[PDB]
Amino acid sequence: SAAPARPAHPLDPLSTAEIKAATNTVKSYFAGKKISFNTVTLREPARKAYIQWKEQGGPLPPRLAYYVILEAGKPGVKEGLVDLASLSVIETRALETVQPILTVEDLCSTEEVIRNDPAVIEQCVLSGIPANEMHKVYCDPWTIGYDERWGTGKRLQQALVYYRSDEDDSQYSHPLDFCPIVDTEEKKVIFIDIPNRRRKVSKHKHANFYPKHMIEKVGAMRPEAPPINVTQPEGVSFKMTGNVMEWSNFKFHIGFNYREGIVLSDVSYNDHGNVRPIFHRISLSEMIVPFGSPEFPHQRKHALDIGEYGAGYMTNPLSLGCDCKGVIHYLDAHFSDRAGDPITVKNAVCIHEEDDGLLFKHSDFRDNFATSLVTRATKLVVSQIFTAANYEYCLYWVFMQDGAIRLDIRLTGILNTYILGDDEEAGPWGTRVYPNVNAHNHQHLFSLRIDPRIDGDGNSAAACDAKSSPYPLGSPENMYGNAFYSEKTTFKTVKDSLTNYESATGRSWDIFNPNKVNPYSGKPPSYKLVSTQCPPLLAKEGSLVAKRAPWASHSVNVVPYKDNRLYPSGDHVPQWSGDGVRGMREWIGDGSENIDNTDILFFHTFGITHFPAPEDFPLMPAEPITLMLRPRHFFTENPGLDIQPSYAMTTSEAKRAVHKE
Amino acid sequence: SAAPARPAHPLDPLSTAEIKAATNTVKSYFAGKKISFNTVTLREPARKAYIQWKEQGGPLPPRLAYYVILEAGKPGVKEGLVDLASLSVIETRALETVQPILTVEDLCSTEEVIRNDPAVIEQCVLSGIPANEMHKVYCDPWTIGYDERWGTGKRLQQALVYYRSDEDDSQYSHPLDFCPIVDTEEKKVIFIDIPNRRRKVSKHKHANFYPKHMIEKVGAMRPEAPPINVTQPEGVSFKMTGNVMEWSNFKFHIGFNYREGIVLSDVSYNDHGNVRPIFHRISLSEMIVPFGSPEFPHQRKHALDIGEYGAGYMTNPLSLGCDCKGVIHYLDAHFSDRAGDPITVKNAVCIHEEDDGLLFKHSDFRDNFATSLVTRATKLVVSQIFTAANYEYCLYWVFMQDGAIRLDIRLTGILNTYILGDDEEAGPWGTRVYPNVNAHNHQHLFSLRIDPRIDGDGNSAAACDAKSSPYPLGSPENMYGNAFYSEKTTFKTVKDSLTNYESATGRSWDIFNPNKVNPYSGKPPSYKLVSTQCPPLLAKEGSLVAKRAPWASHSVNVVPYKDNRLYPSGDHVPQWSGDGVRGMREWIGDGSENIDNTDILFFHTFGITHFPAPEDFPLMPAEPITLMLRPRHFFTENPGLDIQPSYAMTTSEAKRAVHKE
Ligand SMILES: [Cu+2]
Ligand SMILES: [Cu+2]
Repeated sequence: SAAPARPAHPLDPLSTAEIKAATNTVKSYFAGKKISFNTVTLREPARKAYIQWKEQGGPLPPRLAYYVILEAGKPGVKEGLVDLASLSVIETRALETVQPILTVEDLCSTEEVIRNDPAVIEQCVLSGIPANEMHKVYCDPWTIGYDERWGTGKRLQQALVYYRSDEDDSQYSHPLDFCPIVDTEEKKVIFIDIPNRRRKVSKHKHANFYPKHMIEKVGAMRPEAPPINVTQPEGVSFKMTGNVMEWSNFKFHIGFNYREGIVLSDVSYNDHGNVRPIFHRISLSEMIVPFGSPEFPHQRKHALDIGEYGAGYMTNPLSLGCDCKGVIHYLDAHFSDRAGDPITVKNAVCIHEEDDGLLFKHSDFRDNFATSLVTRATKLVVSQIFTAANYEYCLYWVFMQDGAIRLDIRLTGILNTYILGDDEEAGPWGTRVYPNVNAHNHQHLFSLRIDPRIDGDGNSAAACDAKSSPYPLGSPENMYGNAFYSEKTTFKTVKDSLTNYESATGRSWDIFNPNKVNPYSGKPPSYKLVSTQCPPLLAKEGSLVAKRAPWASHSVNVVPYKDNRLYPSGDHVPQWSGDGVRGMREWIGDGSENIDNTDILFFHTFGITHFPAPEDFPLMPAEPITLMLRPRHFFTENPGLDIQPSYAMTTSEAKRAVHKE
Repeated sequence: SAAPARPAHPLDPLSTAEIKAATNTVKSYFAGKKISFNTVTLREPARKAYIQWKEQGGPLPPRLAYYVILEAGKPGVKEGLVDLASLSVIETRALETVQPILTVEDLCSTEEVIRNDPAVIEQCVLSGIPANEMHKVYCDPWTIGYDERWGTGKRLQQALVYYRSDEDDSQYSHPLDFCPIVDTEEKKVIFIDIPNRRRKVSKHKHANFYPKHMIEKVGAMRPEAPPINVTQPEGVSFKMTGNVMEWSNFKFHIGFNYREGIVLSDVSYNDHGNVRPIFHRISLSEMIVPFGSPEFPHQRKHALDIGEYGAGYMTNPLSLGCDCKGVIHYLDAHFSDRAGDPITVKNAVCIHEEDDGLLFKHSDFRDNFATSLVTRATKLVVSQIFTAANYEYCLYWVFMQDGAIRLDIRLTGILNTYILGDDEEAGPWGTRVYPNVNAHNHQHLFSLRIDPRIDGDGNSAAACDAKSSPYPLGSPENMYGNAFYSEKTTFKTVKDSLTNYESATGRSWDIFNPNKVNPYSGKPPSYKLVSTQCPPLLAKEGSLVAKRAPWASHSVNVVPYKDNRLYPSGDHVPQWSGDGVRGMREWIGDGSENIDNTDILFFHTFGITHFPAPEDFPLMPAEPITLMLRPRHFFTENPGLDIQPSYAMTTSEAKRAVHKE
């Protein structure tokens, strides 16, 4: 058989060979049809099949490839599965009223089409840009998001237009006032949204940020600062076997796909010989960046980056020394292009360990701290950085030596901007960050998808709220009124889980195994979600934003596990009106399904609300976002105590050294 | 004159010479009186005097020393001021119904007194410890906090008793059931709180954490991990002139005192030649760690560490390479002992710079990210670590290159523990973290004191709440219901400022200068407090905890500036019942005073609520806490753009290098 070679691990992404094998198979199946490839990626094995293979000597799951194609002259898409071993299409269906994720190829041609469009050219002339300077006009190709004038009838993009006085300028200080709508398949402008109040191109200098620009703007650059060198002469402590990582007792598979980007699977912790499962899969499953200006056509700015462009497709090849400093281990990403040929993104993921301050410390005041023990912490970082036109999303999955797992995100890049008239007030929907530049308010929301396996199978979730004792001050039960406890509300049905972060109770959430008990505390083993950057969805109920991102309405959504329940806003996000039972809305159903002690899926909504300020322009300083999953009642004691201390002196040793007591 | 030499800077802490000069002066003034020194510290110059001296060629402020002494046979204390230049007491008063901060000397003798007390010995015997093994009994000397049976009539301490089978053990796995009350001045036990239900000493092995213990507990220690070396071959970029720091345009004075520990003053940022003030003073002014068990005598566990022991007095001498890694610059601390002689704590503060990931980045998708600019961030850290008996508080004041200032705190050390009977349930007020060990619930709350001078004098504060537009979905004003803005509520009077963090609006607070305007945004320059770890005070209104820490009831308290308005729970905290108009309660008054565009003081309450778990025992992994002050509308653009990029390639350069276009 010409079947491609099987991977080392069932969860390994498709190899370039498998991708090509998949596309050859699809092409043969659709022989005579003019088709193009939109997506060719690994169809992960069923959860049960994988676990049986992994721990019960079960059979090796079939190596499958999921594909999405377009056929010239045919509406929507066609999707299906290819069994790589037998090189055959085993599943396929047409979806004529849906539009797929926009690939780099899908987006690359838009700029040239608007530049050569007569209606667009006329608009540029009207805006103060001569027809013979169209090479100075640029545009960020966006999914149209959703426009009720066309639905999914045509595959559309909207173009946010900008102007560069010089090719090296940062165009964002000079947005134009109109918005062209482009037919992706036909590669032509079908309409242009033009404001009632016209604003011609800004005549100010561009707000630039490269050194040559800064030298002109301010005196010059600051002197090169003294270097801070990081070296690991004896190598690193982590061990990579293919995509399998081993570090500080943690063991997991590092996967990656066009959409979610990094995908961490089969996460376990070796508790002194007892290898205990934690999570079967964890990743970012969707996002939405809803803008806050009510004015047309700005309601169309609420990109669901992961589902509409792909955190994988948009990922940057990481530059050693700059993006990832120190001794780095890189991983590449493989996708398919429109023709069905494998494409590779080098250094899409970087892995390394860093010093992370103190892990723990304690000194005895009795001998003036002579008795002391200090142990420094080391963290393991698995990261990627993707670019969504103007913004940059830096993602860092962090593993720590106390057994905690953290997701750190840094937002940078450039503010989305729209033109502002000389006599126009930007507030309250935006900020004038530069003359004639309006940076609209917006939120950055993410959907963390957790498939738990806390110390094994059979899990539950709960909200934990800190509360004062119900007994009043002066009562026998709370004489001095200081009593307080943690109220744990275990979610029984899906409906019970739809909860938001609450500052009034310093709310946290537990993902636990009700089938086990901690021998000391008597509480079930668990990982606690500690997350406070949980903005409420500001768009109203029934709004386009709320309908297309049903998951964003609550900080936490817990539903029964089902295979292929990955994307909360549906499988094909672009141009979906938000009407219909799909994604999270489908999984929630009538909210009556059991989620207590069974296989569950935990979707957490977190992020920030951004009100632009001049400090964010013309290039924005990194803004941090973070959440953490901590083991609570999982271990019987601090799991990092067997790590060699950086310094340690006992009381007896102190007496000896001290002098002679 | 024998007056001690003046310091280089008016805000420099008292030198050992000044301390001795101060105590000699006080002793002479109280000639014939048997006095002891409790506190001898710098009395900082009036805010106005300092600023006039600093920017208006005003006279050098008088060098003053504040002292607190006890007189044998006299109730309370005596406090006053010494004018160092003239070596004379210029101010003095007796406070007979107050008790002062407990010094290391005040606390060091308690353990020996209980060991030799007959009533205590009897209790140990009754608890299962032979009278001839009292050398195995230990106790953490605590302020009694407040006990209505004695008020401030006697200076008291309460002793949390523990047992060590071996001097090298960590005693916390073996607490005893009773609590001795000791007269600090008389050095004798005056009472012992004994529970109705007796619990004899635990017979389990001690829960230890040193390597030798771990080798016995688990197989052995983990192998020494490969080193991660940090070097700065060409030195550091920051410059210290005495206590004056200069780094990345920031300039400030690093002070330190027995109580607040680190005190950062006169903070400014050099905005390309324009030196702009930010804060006149910032520090931690008080804390409270209220425990949540209602059972007697646990209501007495709500230590206000800063005001009752002193973050300075408790600070650890930092060990190079372990506590502070890299090229470090240290500062020492100087206090007075009971006799009036200067005492020194070496390396009380460490200063250094660290790599802090990416400062900002952006790449153009047009040439597959060939056009890119990446600049790494460096942060300046000013830190200290103090020990409060069982806990360790690691404090890190962080300055960043985007102009933001952050306060990072890591809590470590050991859990406060009380005995648990074999048949005793710890919940809901605590957790059984080890056999017979009950770790009670508690909160860790801090009072950040900010004396702002945002871009000059005349400041205001406000709450910022993210809100959806009031207009409904489908209205002409909010057609698609996505509109949202930031509602700014400027505090007019003190009463308006008493606010809490609100997750429902992702609340932040602004400290701004209403006298100035950002030329681009049209908003006043400001520093925004972004802080989400703001627990509500769980102790009830009218409770001992709420009364002694009036500031902890709100996340934010803003009052008019007045000289010497430093400590929110009063100047002499130990044993105050919480009744009376002092500290924050006095500053708030009837809440009608103006705080809009004037000299204000901003007190922020933040921290965490701790529900112990076995992972925290026997030694707890560092738990993080953080808050940030960001410039918003302060600058007209990202202030870090003139920093040499780690990597930078323009579109034109990319074309040249790319190949040849
Ligand atoms: Cu943003
Ligand atoms: Cu704690």
